Amino acid sequence: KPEPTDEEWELIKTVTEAHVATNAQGSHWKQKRKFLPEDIGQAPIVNAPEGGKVDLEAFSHFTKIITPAITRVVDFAKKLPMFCELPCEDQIILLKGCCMEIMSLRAAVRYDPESETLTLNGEMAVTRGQLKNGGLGVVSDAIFDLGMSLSSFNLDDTEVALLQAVLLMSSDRPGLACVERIEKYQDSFLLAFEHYINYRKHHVTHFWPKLLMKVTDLRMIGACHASRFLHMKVECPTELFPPLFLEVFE
Ligand SMILES: CC(C)c1cc(Oc2c(Cl)cc(CC(=O)O)cc2Cl)ccc1O
Repeated sequence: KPEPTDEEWELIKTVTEAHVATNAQGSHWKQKRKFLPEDIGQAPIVNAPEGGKVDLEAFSHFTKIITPAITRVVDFAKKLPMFCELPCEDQIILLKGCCMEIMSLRAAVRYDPESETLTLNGEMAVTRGQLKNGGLGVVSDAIFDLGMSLSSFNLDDTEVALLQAVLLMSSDRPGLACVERIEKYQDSFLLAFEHYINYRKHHVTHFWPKLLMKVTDLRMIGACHASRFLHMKVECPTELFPPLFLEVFE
């Protein structure tokens, strides 16, 4: 099992630092996180159909921190030379495509089995029901389920950073111009990722193949979020949507 080459180690240092610099982790999250009051997201009438409705109050707090979350995803990408040398038209398509896949991953790795909450933007700990009622619906469940199964993977800033790069460099997005050049960058990351996996020597058989399944989960989530955004537009007032939010998922 080949370990990373010299060139791969340099790339690895590039993504890892890119991720860390944009992951709102100056201080460990488990300490800076404030819990969103239990009241928020709580349904007063228990027997009233939930359907696909949205808690406006909860939705309100979420949109207030979604913009800085979206920006860090942009800043992360803009720290990778491979990405910056892609046409601006491709940079847009790629960002609108992986934004939620990377954000969901970033939330999932910050899952706390104790309180059973996800820490968003590195400071807001929410429960499954809060994020579910607040707008995401089933997508909330998808992310929590992912966070539950990621705990044993013990992913470091590098493994998480490489996962983001793989998600970012997806050439299957519609309208992309440099499909080949993007697919190549993705191969370069996948390769460095696997080699780094051999270097880490995790005590779990078929760790790489199990990791790739998680990558498929995030792509399913990001796509499900797309259809979910449309619904939010119907259930929630247009004034509550930040211009950055609209731009990335419109
Ligand atoms: C309810 C709606 C506004 C909404 C919330 C939402 O929750 C999140 C937020 Cl704010 C931030 C992150 C990433 C991070 O922790 O940096 C990750 C996640 Cl999952 C994602 C998409 C959405 O459309």
